[PDB]
Amino acid sequence: APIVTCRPKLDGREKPFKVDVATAQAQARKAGLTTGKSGDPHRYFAGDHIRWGVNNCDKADAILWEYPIYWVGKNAEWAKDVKTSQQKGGPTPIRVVYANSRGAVQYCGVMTHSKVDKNNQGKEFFEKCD
Repeated sequence: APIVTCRPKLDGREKPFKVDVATAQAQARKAGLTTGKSGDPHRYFAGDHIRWGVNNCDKADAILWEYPIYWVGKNAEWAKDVKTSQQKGGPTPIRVVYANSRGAVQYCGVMTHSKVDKNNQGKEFFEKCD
């Protein structure tokens, strides 16, 4: 089943964050490894101490990427030429991560914050989803 759920922290307990692989690879491939119109997608660099259980992404001086998405509960989608500020749909801590694969995306995985009170703000690192 491509349908999964992140392991973010609400108020001390880990809660399953609605996240489908289908959309995850769709948003990553859709956004591609090219940004500049607005701000998204963004270049990911070894910083969140993430490995994604992969040798390619595990790399330190590698070239990854990150893009926002709307889970099932949301009723919108992220645009191309729309920054997080202009974005109307709503805030989303969950971002799809993918390697540059020399001009390709391998949906390395989707990450999220560990501080989702109500507005899914997030302060801690970006824990990978499962």
